[PDB]
Amino acid sequence: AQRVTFRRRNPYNTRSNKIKVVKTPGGILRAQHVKKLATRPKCGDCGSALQGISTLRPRQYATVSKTHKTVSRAYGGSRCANCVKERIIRAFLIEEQKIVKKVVKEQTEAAK
Amino acid sequence: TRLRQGAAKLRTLDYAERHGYIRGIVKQIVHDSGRGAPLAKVVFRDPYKYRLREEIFIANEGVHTGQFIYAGKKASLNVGNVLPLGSVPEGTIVSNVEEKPGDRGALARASGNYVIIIGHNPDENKTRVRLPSGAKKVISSDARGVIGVIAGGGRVDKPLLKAGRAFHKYRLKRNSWPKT
Amino acid sequence: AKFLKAGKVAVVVRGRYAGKKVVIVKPHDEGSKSHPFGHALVAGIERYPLKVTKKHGAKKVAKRTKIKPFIKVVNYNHLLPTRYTLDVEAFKSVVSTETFEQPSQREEAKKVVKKAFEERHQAGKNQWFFSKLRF
Amino acid sequence: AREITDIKQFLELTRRADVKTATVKINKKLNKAGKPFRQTKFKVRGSSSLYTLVINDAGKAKKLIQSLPPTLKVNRL
Amino acid sequence: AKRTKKVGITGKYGVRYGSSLRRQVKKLEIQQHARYDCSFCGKKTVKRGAAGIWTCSCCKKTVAGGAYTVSTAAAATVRSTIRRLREMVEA
RNA sequence: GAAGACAUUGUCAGGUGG
RNA sequence: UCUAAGGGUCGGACGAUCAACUUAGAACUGGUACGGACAAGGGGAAUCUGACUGUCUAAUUAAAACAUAGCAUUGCGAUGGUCAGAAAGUGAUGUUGACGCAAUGUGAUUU
RNA sequence: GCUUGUGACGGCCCGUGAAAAUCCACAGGAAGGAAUAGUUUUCAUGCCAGGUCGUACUGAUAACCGCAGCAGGUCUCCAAG
RNA sequence: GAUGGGGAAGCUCCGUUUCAAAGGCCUGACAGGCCACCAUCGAAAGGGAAUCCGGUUAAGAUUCCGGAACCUGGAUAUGGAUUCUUCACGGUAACGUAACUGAAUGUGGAGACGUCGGCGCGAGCCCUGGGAGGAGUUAUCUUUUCUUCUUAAC
Ligand SMILES: [Zn+2]
Repeated sequence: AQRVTFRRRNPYNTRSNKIKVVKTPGGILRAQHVKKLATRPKCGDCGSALQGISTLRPRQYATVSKTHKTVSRAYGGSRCANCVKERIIRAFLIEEQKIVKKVVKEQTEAAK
Repeated sequence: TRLRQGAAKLRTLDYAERHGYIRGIVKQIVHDSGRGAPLAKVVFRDPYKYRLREEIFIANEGVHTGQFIYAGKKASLNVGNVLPLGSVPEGTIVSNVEEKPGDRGALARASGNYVIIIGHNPDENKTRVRLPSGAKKVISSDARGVIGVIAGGGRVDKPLLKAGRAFHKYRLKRNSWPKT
Repeated sequence: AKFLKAGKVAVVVRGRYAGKKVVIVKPHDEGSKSHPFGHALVAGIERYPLKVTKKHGAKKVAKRTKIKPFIKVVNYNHLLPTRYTLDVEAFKSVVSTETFEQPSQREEAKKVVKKAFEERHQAGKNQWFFSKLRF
Repeated sequence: AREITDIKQFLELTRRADVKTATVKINKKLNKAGKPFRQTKFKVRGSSSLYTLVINDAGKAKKLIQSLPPTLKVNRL
Repeated sequence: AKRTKKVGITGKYGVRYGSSLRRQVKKLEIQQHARYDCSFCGKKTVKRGAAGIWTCSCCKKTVAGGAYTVSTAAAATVRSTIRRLREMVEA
C-alpha cells in the first residue's frame, strides 16, 4: 500500500476534482485527474437517446469533423429516427386534409 | 423561489384573442417548486414575428401533453381552453380567472379550486360567478378564465404525521415555520 | 387490391432520402434472393428545385432548376403510398435489378432521369411532386 | 505517435520537408515459441506527430537504410 | 402472504401517530403508488410523481390528475356536464 | 382599457386612542 | 483428526478438470478451563407526568418547560389581509389568490 | 474481499431536488461558384504565437486563533496485514 | 449595485430595465431597410478549452531539463476528395467512410443537476501459483520467510 496525493490544489472530493489512480513506469503510484462524463444527446420531440453521435464535451465537439456529430439524413444530429418518421407523415396527411377542406369549402361556396 | 419556473400566467389580450382564436400547444407538464398545483409549458406562434412564443399556464385537470388549445374568443367550449366569459352560458365551470381583462389571473388559481358562473348581464356586459369561498361577484365579460378545476384536488386530505415533512414543505415558500 | 403500382409516387421515410418524393418502377412482392422481402426499385430526387419568379434571369433559373436524382431499393414498409401518379415509361429499361451495380451504369441512369425531370419540371407537370414536401 | 503498415505510404514522410531527423531502434523479442530475433524500429520526427515503423526482418532493414536519402540525419538506439 | 390482519400497508411507520390517522394515510397511500389505466395505451403502467402528475411510460404520455389519484369524482362530473353543455350550446 | 371633478394631493378642525 | 451437504468450466444417464469458506453431524484429548485477553445490556414488580425523534438557560437550572403533526374557531375577493418606509413614479408576503394568506386556544388515541 | 467510479433498475416525498457564459447540430436556403480548369481550409500534412498574477513553506499536544512555543479549536483526500 | 428618473432641507436615498431619442448595422444608389437587448460586480469547493512520464536541487515542480502529445486563434501552399450530372457515395433500415460549401432569422441538444437501497462491470489495493534474480534463519525442522519483476499522456 502506497498512498496518493492530489496533484491539483483543490483538496476536496468534488464532482470535478475526481481521482482515478494509475500505476506508472517509475514505480510510484500517482493520482490521475479524470474529467467529467459525457451525456447522450437527446431528442427534441422524443426525449430519447439518438444514435451514431459521439458523446463529447460541448467545446470538444468543435475539434471533431462533421461526421461524428452527425448522421446523413435530414434532421441528422438532433432527432430520433422515429420522431422524424412520425412528424413527416403528419405533415403529409394534414397537407392532404388541407385539400379535403378545400373541396369542402369550394363545394359549399359553389352551393351559395 | 430558486426553482420557481415561471408565474402561472395567461396570454395577453391581443388582436387574435380579441377578434378570433389561436391554436397553442402543450409541450410538457411540470411540478412547480412550492405550489399546491402543477403547471404547463405551453407554446403558441407569435403572429407578428417568426418564432414559437412560450407561455406558462396553470394545469387544469384532465389535460394531457400532446394536446392543442384553440383559444381566444371564438374557441369551442372544451376542457383546458380559455374564453372571455360572455360567449358561454351560466354553469360553465372555470378557473384561474381574471379580475380585470388582461391582468393574467388573480382568482380561482389554487389547487383543486374553481369558480361557477351562474348569471349573465349580457347588455352592459358582465358575468356573475361564485367564488370558492362562496362570495358572489359580478365582473366584466371581456376578462377570461380557463375551463375546469385546478388539477390536484385532494392535496389537503392527507395528513403528514411528522415534523420533517412540514419542514420540507415550508422551507420552499416562506420561513413561516416553526410557529409559536 | 395491390394499389401500389410502377406508375406510382411515394415518399421515403428512412435512409438519407426521407422527406423526398420518389416513384416506383419495378415492384417485387416477394423480393429476390438479395433484398429478401417485398421491395421495389424506385427513383426520386435528392435536391429539390428552388422556386422561381418573374424577375429572375435565365441564368438564375438555370442555377435554381438544377436537380439531383437518385435511385434505390427499398422495403415497402419504409414508404408511404400517394394518390398522385406520374408518367413512368421513359426510364423503365435503364433501371433494372442489375443496374444497382458497376456504377458506370448508375451514373448514366441518373443522368437520363435528370434530363427527364428537368424537361418535365420545365412546363411543370406534377407540380405537387416537384415541389418540396415541407416538414 | 502513430504506426505504419504500408512502406509506400512511409517513404514520403521521410521526404516531406518537415523531417530533419529520424532514428532506428532494435529490439530483442521472441515469437510464439520461435527463436530470438532482432526487431527493427524505424522512427522519424514528424513535428506534429512521431511516425514509427516496426520491422522484424533485417534484410528489409538493410534495404531501407540504403534506400533512404544521404542528407537525412539518422541516429541509432 | 398477507402478513397482518388490519395494519396493512402503512406498517413501516410502526406504532406511532395514532390509528385514526394511520387509516386515512393508508387509504391515500394505496391510491398514490399503484399503477393506473392509460387512456391511450389501456395499460396499467401509469405512475405519478411530484404530486399532481400521472405518467405512462408506455407511449411516454403524461397527464395531471389528483394529488393522489389519476382523476376525481369532480373530474367525472365536470366531464359529464361538459359533454352535455357542449352539445347544448353548439346546437 | 378602467376611472373621472368624486377620488386624490397640500393644509386645517371633531370622536377614539400605551 | 474425520464425515455429509453447499459450486464453476469442459462432454455428449453420468463423467474429466478447476476452487472457494459457510453450516451441520461423530469421535479423541487436557485444571474440566475454553466469547479464556482486549472489547462487552444488570434485570424485574407498582404509581404519576409529558404523546414521541427533537430544541435550549455556553459561564450554578437540559424539565412535568419549548416546538411538533391534529382538532376547532375567526378575518381577507386585490383600491383586499398582514407588514414596512425620511417621502416618493416606494416596499415584502407576491413568480401568490380561499384545498390559499394570517392569528387564534389546544396538542397522538378511545370518549 | 476493502475503497472508489460508472452503468441498468427500484423505492423515496403536499420536499421532485438551479440559471447563465460557451460549443455543436438541424430546418431554412440570401449567394457563390468548374472543363480547361475550379471548388473544398469542420479531412491529412505543413508555418509563426500563446501575455499579467499566485506557485516555497507549516497546516499544529512549537509553525495559525486563543495576551504565550497554552493537555483547547479549526474544513478535507489517500487509509495496508 | 450604477445611469435614467423621482423624492429628500441635505449627507445621500427608492429602484435595476423600469413613465429613456440608451445602441449597430447589411447590401445598395446621402437615401431607402432589419433587428431589440439592456449595464456592470459576486464562487481560487459550483459551470469551464487543452499534458504525461522520467530525471533534476541544499530547498520548488502536472511549471525547469530530456523526450513525447494536446487546445485555441491566425495567415497560406500542397496532398486527398467533389465536379463537364457542380454542392460525395454506400447500406432495406439501424447507420457508415478521410473530407463532401453556405449567411440573416428560427428550433433543438449538451453545459443542466436530488437521497437511499440492492444488482452487474471494470480500475486500484489485498490473497497467491510457477519461473528468474538479491537478502535473512538454519544447534534442529522448514522444495521455507521478506523484497523486485512495472509501463502514463495521447
Ligand atoms: Zn401510455
